[PDB]
Amino acid sequence: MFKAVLFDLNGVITDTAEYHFRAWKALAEEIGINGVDRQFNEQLKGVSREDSLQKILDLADKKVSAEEFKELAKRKNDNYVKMIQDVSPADVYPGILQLLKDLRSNKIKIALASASKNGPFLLERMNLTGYFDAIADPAEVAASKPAPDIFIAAAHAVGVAPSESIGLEDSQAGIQAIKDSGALPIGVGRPEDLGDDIVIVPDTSHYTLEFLKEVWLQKQ
Ligand code: BEF
Ligand SMILES: [Mg+2]
Ligand SMILES: [Mg+2]
Repeated sequence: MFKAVLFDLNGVITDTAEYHFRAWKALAEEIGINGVDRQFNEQLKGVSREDSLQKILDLADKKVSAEEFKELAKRKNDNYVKMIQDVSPADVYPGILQLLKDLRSNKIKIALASASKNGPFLLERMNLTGYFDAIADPAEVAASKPAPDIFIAAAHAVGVAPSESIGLEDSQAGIQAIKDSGALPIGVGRPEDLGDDIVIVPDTSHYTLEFLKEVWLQKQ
């Protein structure tokens, strides 16, 4: 049986997307750029901070220096960090706490494999830290998703090979990173985004220990 589960954070454990959206919208309002609404924000999901800022500048054909660019990106981040201060246990997605409890009770390792530089903070705010055996630090990997680095790191940190692990992800790049690590992906979302060659569940309430076991046994 699998020995570890490698969890992404955003779209698996909780949603930070609302806060990202609000942070960008506030920045755009401050600098006078129209058009940063919820529909536009879909173009920012899974996009780097710098590429997201550039998309917003492009709305106004706005040109800035490297130092101005850096400062704007910083201000967005400051907005975001302020906005996540009220994250709480109520923000944990359905099924996730029970899964964490059941993994722990069965001595299956639990690791975070998130791109978030606020991962430890967010897990503390949600009261989840006690379930995690390790958090892979995204600042210490050489390459971001879809590179496998973060999943390799997460598995190794809990003393397992990726081949002994399941990865849980909501993004295409995440799924590719799990695949390339050697771990078994189980997506949450739709195959249009994630691919049709992996198991996908419609929402996190389907991530149960019994389901993970079923998936692992079918893989063999
Ligand atoms: F937290 Be993951 F990188 F969406
Ligand atoms: Mg995610
Ligand atoms: Mg690039």
